[PDB]
Amino acid sequence: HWGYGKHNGPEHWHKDFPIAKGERQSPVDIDTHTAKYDPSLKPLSVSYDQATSLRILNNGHAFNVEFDDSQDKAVLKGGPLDGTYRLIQFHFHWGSLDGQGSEHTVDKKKYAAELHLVHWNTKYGDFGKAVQQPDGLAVLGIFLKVGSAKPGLQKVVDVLDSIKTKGKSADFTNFDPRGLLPESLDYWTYPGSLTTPPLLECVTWIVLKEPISVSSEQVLKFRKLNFNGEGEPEELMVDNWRPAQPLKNRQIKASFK
Ligand SMILES: N#Cc1ccc(Cn2cncn2)cc1-c1ccc(OS(N)(=O)=O)c(Cl)c1
Ligand SMILES: [Zn+2]
Repeated sequence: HWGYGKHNGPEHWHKDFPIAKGERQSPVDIDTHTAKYDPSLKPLSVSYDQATSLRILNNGHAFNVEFDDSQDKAVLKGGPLDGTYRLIQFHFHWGSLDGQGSEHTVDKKKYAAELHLVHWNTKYGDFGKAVQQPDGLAVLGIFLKVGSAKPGLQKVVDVLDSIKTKGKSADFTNFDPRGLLPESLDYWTYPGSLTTPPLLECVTWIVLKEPISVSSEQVLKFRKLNFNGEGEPEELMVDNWRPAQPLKNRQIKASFK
């Protein structure tokens, strides 16, 4: 099945998932000088005070921190969004070296990693229904650069040893995603898709301008994860990012001057 290798990676996905070559694919390069400031964008509202994490898991593509989304406990609203989007999980994409790893790029610059906080439109009742809708999901993307450590990330990095290989999961309660946010909520936004199969074109992307800094030690621990299942030859979980896709008929809007 699909992956990030030479024989199953991004250039191959279109055979099983034709929408790979579709009209609103993600990620994209964000050209900062051509993005249009939009004064009609309401302020972004991130309400994670009641977020209830459950589990962390290695699915062979990334690691995933899963949340209890059975009530409106952690939601994203405002900005370009209509209605209420509920946090379901977060994951990251990262590189083998600090000069690559992000999926979105900013004037062609690649960051060391990118955080995706995934949310679904309540109006659709569940995630599975939401992904069949053009406004089904809102994914908050946050760039990571390597510099000072991110204290709020440490709890995640310390549990990664327990989910080394594909199919491993661990208890992961009481983790506060607010600890992963930068100071500014300035953002770019555009209509796009999931960056992995099934690549469904159901995402309103909200990408924050300001990166967070993580330490070399923190990102090194991401890179010790495995794509393989337990007992297989070790294949390091690195470079699990899709490259920038054609912008086609889309305008990227900016919340800031
Ligand atoms: N669809 C789906 C999905 C389902 C489950 C999980 C975690 N999981 C839980 N149990 C097993 N796996 C993650 C995703 C998932 C992956 C990539 C995505 O795309 S994206 N990168 O653009 O954020 C989006 Cl929007 C969602
Ligand atoms: Zn992602």
